[PDB]
Formats: sequence, structure tokens, C-alpha cells
Amino acid sequence: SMQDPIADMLTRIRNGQAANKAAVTMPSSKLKVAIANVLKEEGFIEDFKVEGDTKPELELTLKYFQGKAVVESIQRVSRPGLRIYKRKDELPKVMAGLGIAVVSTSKGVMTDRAARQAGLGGEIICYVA
Amino acid sequence: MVTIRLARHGAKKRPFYQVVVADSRNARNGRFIERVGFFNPIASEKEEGTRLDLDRIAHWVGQGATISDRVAALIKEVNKAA
Amino acid sequence: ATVNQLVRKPRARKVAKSNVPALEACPQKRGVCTRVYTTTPKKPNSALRKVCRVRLTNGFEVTSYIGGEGHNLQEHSVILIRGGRVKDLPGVRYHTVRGALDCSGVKDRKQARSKYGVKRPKA
Amino acid sequence: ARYLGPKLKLSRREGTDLFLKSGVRAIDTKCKIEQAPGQHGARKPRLSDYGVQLREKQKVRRIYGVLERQFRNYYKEAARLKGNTGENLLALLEGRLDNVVYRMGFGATRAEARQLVSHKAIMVNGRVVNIASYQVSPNDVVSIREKAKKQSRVKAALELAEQREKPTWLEVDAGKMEGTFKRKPERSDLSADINEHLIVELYSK
Amino acid sequence: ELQEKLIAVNRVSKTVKGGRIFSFTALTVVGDGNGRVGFGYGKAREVPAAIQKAMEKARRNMINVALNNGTLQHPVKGVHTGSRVFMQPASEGTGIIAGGAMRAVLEVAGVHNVLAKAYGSTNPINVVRATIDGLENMNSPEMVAAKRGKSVEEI
Amino acid sequence: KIRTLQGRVVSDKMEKSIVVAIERFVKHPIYGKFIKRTTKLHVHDENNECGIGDVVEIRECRPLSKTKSWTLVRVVEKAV
RNA sequence: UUAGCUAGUAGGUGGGGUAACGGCUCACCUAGGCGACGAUCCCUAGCUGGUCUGAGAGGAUGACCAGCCACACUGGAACU
RNA sequence: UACCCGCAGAAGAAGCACCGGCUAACUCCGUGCCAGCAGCCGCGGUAAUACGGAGGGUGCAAGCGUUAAUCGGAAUUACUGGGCGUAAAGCGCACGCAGGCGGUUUGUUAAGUCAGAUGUGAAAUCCCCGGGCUCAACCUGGGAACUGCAUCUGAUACUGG
Ligand SMILES: [Mg+2]
Ligand SMILES: [Mg+2]
Ligand SMILES: [Mg+2]
Ligand SMILES: [Mg+2]
Ligand SMILES: [Mg+2]
Ligand SMILES: [Mg+2]
Ligand SMILES: [Mg+2]
Ligand SMILES: [Mg+2]
Ligand SMILES: [Mg+2]
Ligand SMILES: [Mg+2]
Ligand SMILES: [Mg+2]
Ligand SMILES: [Mg+2]
Ligand SMILES: [Mg+2]
Ligand SMILES: [Mg+2]
Ligand SMILES: [Mg+2]
Ligand SMILES: [Mg+2]
Ligand SMILES: [Mg+2]
Ligand SMILES: [Mg+2]
Ligand SMILES: [Mg+2]
Ligand SMILES: [Mg+2]
Ligand SMILES: [Mg+2]
Ligand SMILES: [Mg+2]
Ligand SMILES: [Mg+2]
Repeated sequence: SMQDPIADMLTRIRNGQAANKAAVTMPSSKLKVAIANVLKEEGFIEDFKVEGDTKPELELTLKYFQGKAVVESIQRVSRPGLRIYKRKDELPKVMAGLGIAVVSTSKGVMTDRAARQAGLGGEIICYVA
Repeated sequence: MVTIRLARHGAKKRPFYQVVVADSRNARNGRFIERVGFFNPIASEKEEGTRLDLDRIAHWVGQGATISDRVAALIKEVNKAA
Repeated sequence: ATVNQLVRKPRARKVAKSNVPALEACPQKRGVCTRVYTTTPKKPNSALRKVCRVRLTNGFEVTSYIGGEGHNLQEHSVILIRGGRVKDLPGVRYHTVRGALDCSGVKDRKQARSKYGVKRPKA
Repeated sequence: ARYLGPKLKLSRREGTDLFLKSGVRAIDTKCKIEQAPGQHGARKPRLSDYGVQLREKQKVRRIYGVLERQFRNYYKEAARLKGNTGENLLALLEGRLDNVVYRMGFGATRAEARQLVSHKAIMVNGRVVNIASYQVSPNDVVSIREKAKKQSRVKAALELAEQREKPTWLEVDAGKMEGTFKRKPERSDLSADINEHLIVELYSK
Repeated sequence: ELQEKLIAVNRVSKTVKGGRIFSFTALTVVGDGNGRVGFGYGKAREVPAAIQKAMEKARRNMINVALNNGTLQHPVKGVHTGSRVFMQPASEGTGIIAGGAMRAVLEVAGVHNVLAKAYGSTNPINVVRATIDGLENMNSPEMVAAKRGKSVEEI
Repeated sequence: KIRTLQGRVVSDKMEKSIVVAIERFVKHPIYGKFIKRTTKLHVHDENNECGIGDVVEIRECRPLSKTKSWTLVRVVEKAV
């Protein structure tokens, strides 16, 4: 079943990028929007849009640099089957710092760098590079 | 009772004493309460040789702790040069 | 493979099986020669290999190799045994220590004398 | 605990002069330096990667007269110390008293210098030191003690030292028969034909 | 300038009417020492002809690797057939600590500081293919800056 | 300064006593998954006010029997 | 290739008991208590700081030193 | 006793394994599927660098080999870090209790999670910078570390109620 909506969003991005698709649409959620924000603010996607009221649909405009997709790798870390939580000092850095780790902290969803600056820890949602 | 004495460490023919606060019944190099100094009788007399935390030693005597004849003499020696 | 499957049934570490069980984690074992004979080896080899049936101090009855050219060994000889199979002799999983107990060293050896219990020749 | 056999054999195997002789003579006049020892010396060794690594380590060991146990402990220490392991290894060897006695010119060879140390003819800061492996620190004064100053060996060795390049990291007074280990030698002060990375390689596999 | 090293030589066999025909294979790597690597694979009835054919093929088929002052940008994974490869940027004065097939690629590419490991099959041809491809897909802080439209403050 | 524990009443069919289960999520020391872990405690309930299913607050005290060293503080929630 | 275990058993009341709380014990009352988050049964074993190995995570281990426990020919028992 | 001085003379002090590939080190003679070697592949029927001796060589050295033993290499129990069409591996198929996991919104809670503070985590050991034995081993000062546990006060994004 649809037990992991977050891994689905990442897979929709991953497959869309591989299929040279201009955009990817999926059923929306606050958490999907919070991740979409971090992806846009770090230049992994162009822009995101939430259409509808009763059945919200999140659309993400994919980014393509030159002959290639911007998102090289996008993997789910913490998942329903095994939750990954890290302390401020244990926070992981993707590509030795050249990539981002989406962390869910007490003060919201942000990058590994952001949480490190804010002295926070949390659930490691995904790795993006 | 609680006593302030020396635990023989160092090596064969080169002893190094550790001033310890302990229950007199425990073994010399065994179970102790507090490390309160050290004594090197093979010290080259140039830089250190005998160091004692006299503030903690007096705290323990003030609580009923006895002191060995060697440790008592080392307190006399440290109260004669410094 | 599942995290849930490993929580229920953890990763099972294989127990190592010894090729020298009669030694019972001892560098050597002492025993008495039950039979002192020769055996022919496996494909592609051919010879009359010197072997002995030895009853050890721990009760184990094993077959042991008698290395080197020539030996004084017979039934009731008290010998020392060490690990080491003989590849073309199936069942032969031990070696007799030459130059220990009732086992003599190899006669007139000059090279690798330590391995055959031969003392330094006077010269 | 010391190599006592023929010395030029070691130079012949390594294919370079290891300074195992005083230097009075040209190495070629004393041995067939370009040929390996024994019956199969003219044989060209198509040496393996392991073989080239081993031969570099043996060469360096044979120069300083260090056996495997002490040398492998020199590596362990070179690695533990901060900085370049390869460089640290050469500095530890170069800091040895027997080596310092040779480098100052008190001994014709490192073996002669080692005998001077063992035979209680060498002092470090006015105190007698007879350990060949003694680690000499910067600003230390190594001197031929008064009773050994008369020795013809020492006078003859300082003469041969004049014919060798002068070590930048040492200050020797030939008349007094005393020298000062100013500082540790830099990598640029030591031989370029020593490929210490092969030794660092050999001990890491 | 061009640094070239032979990795492996093997004796292969083809069967005909009148028995086996033995040929030789040579696997080689060439590099500038400043981020350019190419591998070559030659086949010939004699060893020198094969090592030669390999070097020719290695000189062309060269690629560019985005080095970071003698080391890698980030830890990288390489894969080819049965060979899985892992490479990590190490500190200054550590050297190349890797197996023969990976060490030759890293030497001639000019990677002076590496911690490497080959997993699975250690077949030299697929190990060097996995290493080269790993170094190839390795991206620079400038490349990730260009992609993201942010620059170059990845701190 | 009042150390306290919270759990639901598993048994109430005991004169002036109750069995309370304290449930917690624990990270697996090897496989990292968060596993459910229960602690059953024999608790003193004078007057027998706690009923089966009720969420209760308990505190550690001196031994009251061979299996009881805990006593009731308050009934947090009652009757599902 | 052990699935059920439990009568001082689990809890209550009162008397006794201990230096001390307590089924520690006794009388009476209630019918509980434990267990698939592994009880019961069977096999093995002193525990730790640490030790060895390993890049780590692990693996293996518990001589010497130090801490805790247990034992003193075997089984039982108290006396001071 | 340490240590220092004097005496006499190179005098009293070198062995062990290996040399076919892996693996640094090659020849002759003897033997002839024998005698024998062998960690693994494998050597031995007339040119055997593989047996045995010799000469030469390589590696270690007051030790050197052999056997035993733990971990490593072994991503070969794979948490980090594996797999199941044909190589070992999808139960013959379904239903389904326990269990695991669970769409989306708001409020609430604060168990998991995250943050800070405090206590504790013996000393020795390990590590770092020093000091002392002629050096070293060894001894030793101070620090770092003990990645843990607990309590209290907060945070509320995610998980749970
Ligand atoms: Mg020695
Ligand atoms: Mg394989
Ligand atoms: Mg009572
Ligand atoms: Mg026992
Ligand atoms: Mg003893
Ligand atoms: Mg003990
Ligand atoms: Mg007792
Ligand atoms: Mg008794
Ligand atoms: Mg060779
Ligand atoms: Mg042999
Ligand atoms: Mg012949
Ligand atoms: Mg072994
Ligand atoms: Mg493993
Ligand atoms: Mg597999
Ligand atoms: Mg088919
Ligand atoms: Mg099959
Ligand atoms: Mg099927
Ligand atoms: Mg609120
Ligand atoms: Mg400690
Ligand atoms: Mg010192
Ligand atoms: Mg210390
Ligand atoms: Mg300290
Ligand atoms: Mg919720």
C-alpha cells in the first residue's frame, strides 16, 4: 500500500528526472510541501504549486542544467520500517557537503547545515545531491 | 578506620608512592576513597618529588581519618620548604 | 534481509569446525602406536607412505604421518603428535614429531633438520 | 643483534654504495659493485612490486645497521608521530647516536661510530652514552671523551669527513672533537635516491 | 609528462582443429598526473605487442577527473560487472592506500591522498573500469554551484 | 521532587493491589528499529479505586509485599 | 527437536519475627501471580573495568592489575 | 646493588627457516611415480630451480621454525555492508489471529525524538603533551577520553496516544 508518501514523492522526482519530464504532480500533504520548500530553496527544483482544496495536488517544476537533471541522487533515509533520528553532532553531510540532508527538527523541516546552525537534531528524511 | 597512607607503585627498585585516603582493612594497592597526593623517593630533587593536596588531607583528618608515620612526616617536610 | 526479520531472528555466526579435533586445542598430544604400517596415496600419486595408528592420552584413536626417510617406530612406541594433514592420504590429519619421545630423528639429515628432530652435526 | 658478515655484498645486492667502507678507496677497486653477490649475480632480476618495496627497505636498513625488530618499531613510531611517516622514519634513523657520531666525522663508517659509542668513548652533554640507538635531540653536544681523543681512528675519520659533503644540521669543531646537533635534518637535506614511500607501502599491506 | 603503468598480463586460449592457440592480453593505464586518466586493453600473440596495443588504446579514450589538490572532492562509489569500488578523500601526507589495480589508476590520475577498497570480484579489467567511472562521475563544488543556481557558498 | 511513572491497569482483581503495564519505544541496539517494550509493575491501590483499562500515575516506595514496591498516586483517565 | 508454569503460589487482614521493609513466618480471607516482549524446563557460564583484533561497526575474550560476588575436603547447622 | 675507575686480550659469545608460483632467493649431483615433499595449486617414470646432499643465494637473528589458538583479510550472517528467473535460496495455493506497517486535516498530549543544565560514568588501561631511569622496554605529572546512564527544565517538525 501507500504507506510511505515521502519515498513516493522522492521516487516521482527521481523517475521524472530520468524520464526528462518538465514537471511531476502528486497528492499533496504539509510534509510534502515542507520538503518541496527545502528542495526549491537549495536549487534542486524550479518552483512548486499546490492546486485544489478538498483533494490537494502538489506539482513540482523539475530543473535541468545542461543535458542533465539537477537531481543526481535522491534517497529515502528514515522510513516507516526503520526510523533514523540523529543528534546535532551526529547530523550527516551528503557528498562531503556538496549535497543536502533533509532533516525534520523541533523547529521544522530544513537542511543539515540549517539544523547544525540552529543547534538542532531530528529525523533524517532524505539525502539529495 | 579511614587512614591516609602510601600505595607502593612504580617499578622494581624504583618505587613511586600514591597518597591515598582508604578504609585501613583494604589491601595497600587495593580499594581507596580518594587520591590525595604522591611521593617519589627516587625524585631527582630538580623538578617536583612530593605533592600533597593538604586542603583535602585536613578535610579527612577533620572527619576522623588517621595518617601513617610516613605520610605525617611528608606533611612535616612540605610544611618546612613551602 | 528485513530489519523486522533480523529483530526476530538475528544474524547467525557459523561455528568454526576444526581439522585437528583429537588435539583438543593443544599444540601436541602424546599417544601409543597401535599399528605401524604403509598406505598407498590418492590420484595422481603412487608410493608406500609411512603412517601409524596412535591411541592418544585423551582416548582418541587417530592416524598420524611419519615424515622423513626411514623410522625406528613399532607397536607400543610412545610418540608425540602435532596437527597437519597429508593431502594425498585421506584420513591422515596429524604428523608424528620426529626426535621427540620414542621417535628418532631422520638419519644423516643436513637441511631442514629442525623439522626432522636431527641435532647439529659435529664439524 | 648486529650484521657481522661481508659488508660489500650488501652494497652489491642493493646496487649502490651503502658507505659500509671508509671511502679511502673507490668501491669498484674493492668489489664488482655493478654485479649482485654469488653464482647467479650477472642474472637480471625481473623484480616484482613486492621485491622493489622489500629491496628499498633493506637498502635503508643496511645503511644505518638496523635489524628488522628495531626498524619496524621506527616505522610504528614514524606513523604515530604527526606529519609525513616517510620523513619521520628518516629523521628517527638520522637522530641515532651511532649515526650522529659518523655524520660529525668521529667514525669512518656507521659501524666504527657504533663501536665508539658501545666502547664508552662518546659523551652527550658531558654524560657518557653507550647506546647506539640513543635519540640525539636539537642543541645536544656529542663529543669524543678526553681518554679517546688520542685515538688514531678518530683523527683519520675527521680527515675522510672533510672529503664528504658537510651536514647543514650539524656544527662540528674538529680540533675539540665535539659537535652540536643544531636541528633535525629536513627531507631536502637527505639523499634523493632513498624512496621511503616504498618502505611506508611495505608496512601498510 | 605522461605516466604509464602496466596493470596485468594474462595468457588466454582459443581452441582450433590442431589444438590450443595461446594469445596474451595486457591491461594498462595512462595519465598526465593532473586529472587525466585512460585505460587500454590490448590483445596479441606475443606479450610486447599486446602491452604496446594497450598503451596506444590507453593514450586515446582518456577522461578528465575534477581533482581537489591531489585528492577527491567527496567519497565516491564505482561499479562495473562484478567489481564494486569505494574511494575516500584522505588528509595530506597519507598517500594512496589501495590495491594494485586501483593504485595504478590513482597514481597516473594524480590522486596523492586516497583511502580505497575493492569489493566483490577483483578482476583487474572491471576494477579499473569501476575506478575510472567513479572518478569520472565525481563532481566539483563549482559544478554543484552551477546546477543549483547558487554559488559558491556551499558552507 | 516527585519521580513518577505512567501506564494502564492490566489487572484489578487483587485486594488493595493492581498490575500496571508501562509501555515505551526503544531503539534496537543492533538493527536501529524502534521496538515496543513493556514493564509490568505490582502496585498498591488502597480503597481499590483503579479499574481495568484505566490510565494511572504511580510512584516508587518501600516494599508492601514480595512483589510490590510501587503505590498509586492518581487515576489519570478512566473507563474506555 | 522445551508451551505452558505456580499452594506460601499472588494479594489482603491480624499475631509473631528482623538491625531494618517484606509471605520473612503463621492463622484466617480473597483467587490470584507469571508466560510467546519467551515463563517453565534443558544446556552452558562467575560479572565488570578492561584485553586482543578491526578504519569503523563489529568479532573474540574476562591470566597477570583493580572493583563486585561466590567458595574453603563433600552435605547440613548454628555458636561467639 | 646502581654507577665510577683500573687490568689483560679479539680475546669467551651465531644460529634457524627458506630459495616451483603465491613469495624475497638457482645451479650441479644423486634418485627415477621409488625414496620422499606438500599452507594452497601441485612436485617425483633420465635436464627434477619442488625429493635428498652440495655450492651459491634470500629472509630473520639469541633466536628461528613447526604445531595449537583469537580476530583480520571474509561485503563469506552483509546494522554500517549481501542475496533468492537460469548459480544456494519464493512456502503448491489461499484465508487469516497475534505482530509489523499504514492516506489526508485540525486540535490536544509530550511516550519516542530533539535541545540545554546538573549529577554520576572508581583508579589503572588506551590516547595527547610533558617528566624520570645512559636509551628503550619500564616508571610517572597533567590533560583528553570514558561515544553511557539518570534527573530536572524546555522545543513540538516527524512517529506514537
Ligand atoms: Mg632482540
Ligand atoms: Mg566473488
Ligand atoms: Mg504483617
Ligand atoms: Mg563453572
Ligand atoms: Mg599467579
Ligand atoms: Mg581480579
Ligand atoms: Mg561470605
Ligand atoms: Mg560449610
Ligand atoms: Mg622470486
Ligand atoms: Mg621443504
Ligand atoms: Mg636429475
Ligand atoms: Mg592460524
Ligand atoms: Mg565480517
Ligand atoms: Mg552473495
Ligand atoms: Mg525460460
Ligand atoms: Mg536453484
Ligand atoms: Mg509461487
Ligand atoms: Mg499548545
Ligand atoms: Mg577511568
Ligand atoms: Mg626520557
Ligand atoms: Mg599518566
Ligand atoms: Mg590524571
Ligand atoms: Mg499526530
